[PDB]
Amino acid sequence: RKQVSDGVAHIHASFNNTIVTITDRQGNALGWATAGGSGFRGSRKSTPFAAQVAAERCADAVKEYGIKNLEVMVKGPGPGRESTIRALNAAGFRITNITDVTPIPHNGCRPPKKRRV
Amino acid sequence: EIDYKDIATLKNYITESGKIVPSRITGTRAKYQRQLARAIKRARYLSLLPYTDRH
Amino acid sequence: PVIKVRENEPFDVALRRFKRSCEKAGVLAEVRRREFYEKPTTERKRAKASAVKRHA
Amino acid sequence: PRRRVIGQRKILPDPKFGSELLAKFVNILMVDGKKSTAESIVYSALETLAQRSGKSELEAFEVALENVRPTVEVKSRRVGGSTYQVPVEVRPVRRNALAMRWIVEAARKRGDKSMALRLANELSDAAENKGTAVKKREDVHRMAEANKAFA
RNA sequence: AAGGCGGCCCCCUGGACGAAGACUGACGCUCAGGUGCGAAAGCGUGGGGAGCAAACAGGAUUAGAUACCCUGGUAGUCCACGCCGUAAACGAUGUCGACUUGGAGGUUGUGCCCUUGAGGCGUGGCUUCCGGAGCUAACGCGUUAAGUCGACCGCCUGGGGA
Ligand SMILES: [Mg+2]
Ligand SMILES: [Mg+2]
Ligand SMILES: [Mg+2]
Ligand SMILES: [Mg+2]
Ligand SMILES: [Mg+2]
Ligand SMILES: [Mg+2]
Ligand SMILES: [Mg+2]
Ligand SMILES: [Mg+2]
Repeated sequence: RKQVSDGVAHIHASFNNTIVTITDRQGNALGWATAGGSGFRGSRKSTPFAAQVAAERCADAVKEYGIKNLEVMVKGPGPGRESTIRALNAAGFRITNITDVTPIPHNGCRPPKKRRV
Repeated sequence: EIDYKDIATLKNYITESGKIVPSRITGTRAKYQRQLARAIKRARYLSLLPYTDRH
Repeated sequence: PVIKVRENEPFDVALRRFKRSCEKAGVLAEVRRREFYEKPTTERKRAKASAVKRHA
Repeated sequence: PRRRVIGQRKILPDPKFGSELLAKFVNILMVDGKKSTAESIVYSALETLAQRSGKSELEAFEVALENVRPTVEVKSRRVGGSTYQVPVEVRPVRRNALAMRWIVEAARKRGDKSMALRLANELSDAAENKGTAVKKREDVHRMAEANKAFA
């Protein structure tokens, strides 16, 4: 519908899932896709392949705005950190910048207890 | 000799992300790494140096 | 880690440069460490154990 | 294969065209140690394939073989309790052995009147890349491109 | 001093160490009783409450599962003023003093020497690893002793009961 051309690839990579949100330069969401919503659950949801298809489903959902160049922003650990960026370049996008935006506290909140598994 | 005002020398002992570089990498003396860290923190507060590579 | 993709530089090299910038900054290591709570006694025990291992 | 590093047994060439690759093919089709009846099925299939595809008996085999020949395959590996499929590039020798094995297996799973007819119609399907044997290379491909991250 | 103490800035304040002389002139060491301090949890009154989390609730696992795992979550964890007086409060090693081969570091003073954008030679305080004699049941300890001696104190006398 509208025209943007220069976007931002916001990827939330957690241990359990990968949420891929394509936004403009100002921070307004254009389209999104997740590994869990792409037909993957539990064991398969937390895989770099499920994150690859999440980058692919997200690319199809935003190409009506017509994005040519996009800068990537990687948040968190787990799979789909690099497999999402790889699937975005192969989809037909020019990667401007790759930035790690993982939140790191300067020693703030007490984290939950260690899991005794 | 070390000062928070000398952001010229100070910028050599801080990383790309703004983090203070450990003495094991820079090869500085123990007494002066402490003097450095204080100056970097003094300069950070006075917005002469950043805290993070986001702003 | 802020990585800016250079002119006539392939995507494969830019990503490998980013992965090394994250490795240098200790992005994944600081997240692993902060995931769960660690008692002052435990972090003091780890620091002593690592100092003993740094003697070969 | 733990300590001992072995090579590969060099088999005698094809008695008809002197091809070592066809000798691997006759042996793959061969059952119950019946070589006489195994080459009889391979030659009758090649005679009916070349006639119904425009001669070149060796070349008509190669056209059907080029389509079933896989480039990459997955290798099962258990690192930390979890079974990861690592995509690995297959060697030129095994590339042909898998290609020949799937042709024989797909022809065996067919419903035609004879094995010579089953083999010929499987090689005809492979030459135009539209059969059970080419789909086995296709399924192997989709499995490799999926686990491309763990390469 | 032990408990313990970690962003940055100031104010109030305790101890340690070094260099050079001057001053007092045994004023010292140890300490039953006594006094003070003393992690966390807990208690009282009033605040505060983001995260975490006893109890408790729900979802799972399991033969059962009053657990481990998950979703929640109250006290509590935070502040003021009181209380409590205990810990594997550990170096499981009381304090003070004198004496007894060495090696490699770390940290903090200070005397000296050089044309120094560093090093060379000493001399104190603290600290880590290794090790000699000696010691030890062995493990180990080894000038920061568990070696060689002296002063004073605390304490032990088979296990369970306690
Ligand atoms: Mg006098
Ligand atoms: Mg209270
Ligand atoms: Mg819980
Ligand atoms: Mg209460
Ligand atoms: Mg006691
Ligand atoms: Mg000895
Ligand atoms: Mg020793
Ligand atoms: Mg008794």
